Amino acid sequence: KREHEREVIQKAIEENNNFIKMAKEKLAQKMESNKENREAHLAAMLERLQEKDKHAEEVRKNKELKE
Amino acid sequence: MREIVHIQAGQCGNQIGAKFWEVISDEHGIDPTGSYHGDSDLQLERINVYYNEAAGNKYVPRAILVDLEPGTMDSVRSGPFGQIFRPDNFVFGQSGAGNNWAKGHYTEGAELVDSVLDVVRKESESCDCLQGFQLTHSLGGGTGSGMGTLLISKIREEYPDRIMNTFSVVPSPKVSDTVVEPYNATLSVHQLVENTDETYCIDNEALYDICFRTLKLTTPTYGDLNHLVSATMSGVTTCLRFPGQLNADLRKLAVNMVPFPRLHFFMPGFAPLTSRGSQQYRALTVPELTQQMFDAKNMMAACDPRHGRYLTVAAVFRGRMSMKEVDEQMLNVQNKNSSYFVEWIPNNVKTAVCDIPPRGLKMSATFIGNSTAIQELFKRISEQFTAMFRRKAFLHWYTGEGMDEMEFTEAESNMNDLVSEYQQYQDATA
Ligand SMILES: CC[C@@H](C)[C@@H](NC(=O)[C@@H]1CCCCN1C)C(=O)N(C)[C@H](C[C@@H](OC(C)=O)c1nc(C(=O)N[C@@H](Cc2ccccc2)C[C@@H](C)C(=O)O)cs1)C(C)C
Ligand SMILES: Nc1nc2c(ncn2[C@@H]2O[C@H](COP(=O)(O)OP(=O)(O)O)[C@@H](O)[C@H]2O)c(=O)[nH]1
Ligand SMILES: [Mg+2]
Repeated sequence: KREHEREVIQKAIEENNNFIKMAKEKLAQKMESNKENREAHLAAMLERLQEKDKHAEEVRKNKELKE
Repeated sequence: MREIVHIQAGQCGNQIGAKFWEVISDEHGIDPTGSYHGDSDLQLERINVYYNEAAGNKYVPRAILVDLEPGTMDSVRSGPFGQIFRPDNFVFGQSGAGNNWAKGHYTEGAELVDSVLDVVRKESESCDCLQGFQLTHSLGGGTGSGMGTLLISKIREEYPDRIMNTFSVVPSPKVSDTVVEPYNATLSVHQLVENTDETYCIDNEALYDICFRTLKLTTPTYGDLNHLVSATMSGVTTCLRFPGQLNADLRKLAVNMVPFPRLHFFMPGFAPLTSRGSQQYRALTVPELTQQMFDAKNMMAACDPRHGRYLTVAAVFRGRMSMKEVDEQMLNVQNKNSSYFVEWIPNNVKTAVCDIPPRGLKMSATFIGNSTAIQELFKRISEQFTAMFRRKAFLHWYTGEGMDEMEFTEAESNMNDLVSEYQQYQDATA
């Protein structure tokens, strides 16, 4: 009985520790995955816009290439 | 003489315990300071059973007060008798067990129990011939229930050859609406069946019906309930506290009352039933005491005695009266009802008379019965338990403290087996 009493409080502690650990883990994966998604979505928006600059030099070059 | 150590645990345990100390202190002419002021020496002969003798001619109850919360103990410290208890004998924690047996038995109760055990040890060591232990507590809360049964288990380990005795208050939905009380009670009963020698079942349902139906109290309080409890406790410990022949110590009591080790749960009874203050002008006759104390309406456990059989019965009459008449009236009760008494334990009713009546009465009688009808109380707890357990309702409060369901299935099984053992003996013939 006394060894069992010890296991029980041990199990309590363990399950509580494990609840915290899992929550920390799930929180951190969600944060970094949200950070990546948001970076990508902004990288792509800016490069689309960069491609507008390439195309606008290309339209002006083509103009001055007319004699 | 042979010393008894008293432990009271939790709100209920400490309320009924305090109340016991008040009552027997007055029966022995010991006043709140520890000073004797009575006029008989019957009062002092066996005082050492319950009181240590301090220098200055003072009596200190041999009593340990335990709870996981401070509440009821500030309250007892400042009761009428509060100043009587030894102060390092109050053992208390801070957070309370929230009506959770797992907390009482395994997690918070775990923390405090070594401090209790040290006080118990200290009280033991200074005893010439320790008879054993008695505990007051309820089964439906968390401290009295889960911690109190943890204590019993630890005391049994250090003192395997002393008698362990409890006064166990059984929960009822007439008194309490806390939903998990059948869980705490079933877990507790499981412990009690293994680790006690005698258990007096005080059933909250019985006390409430007595108060309502008979004492005509439309709104009973706990104080009303506890008044019936303390009369009873005084009654059942008479033989231990006064000179006499029958059941004069815990072990003699257990050998007269317990034919099989598991069936050690008793129905106490009492006459006359009274409410606090309100007045007792007419003494009962020996025939009235006798009919009343065996009345189902006088039992502190809500069982119907005609539904079972008495294995053994101890009866105690108090106040000055005719022993001859006690004797005819007792014989008359058994002869007129012989079929409620198992033929295979001959002469299973024992009777004591003590000359000193209880405060405010010229005479009373106390009954202690080991009846198979006590199965009814266990059946009621079991039905409440199973309705919840079959859906695992409210279990998360228990597993959140580390318990496993298995522990619940075992308690339930042990209790179902208890009930069927009583049934086996109700039907056994000779
Ligand atoms: C708000 C309603 C509760 C008061 C009440 N009702 C119920 O609990 C519900 C209500 C609806 C569903 C089914 N029933 C069970 C109740 O009467 N209860 C809990 C009492 C107990 C309760 O009653 C009253 C009227 O106060 C309490 N009694 C005391 C009490 O005795 N306190 C004494 C001190 C004391 C003693 C022991 C424990 C705590 C406090 C103080 C004095 C005046 C006395 O001795 O009578 C405190 S709470 C009985 C069923 C036993
Ligand atoms: N008869 C009686 N029953 C009580 C008293 N106090 C609490 N109870 C009952 O005991 C159960 C709760 O136990 P309690 O002792 O308060 O909890 P603990 O402090 O965790 O042991 C419920 O059934 C209550 O109705 C009391 O003073 N007298
Ligand atoms: Mg409490």
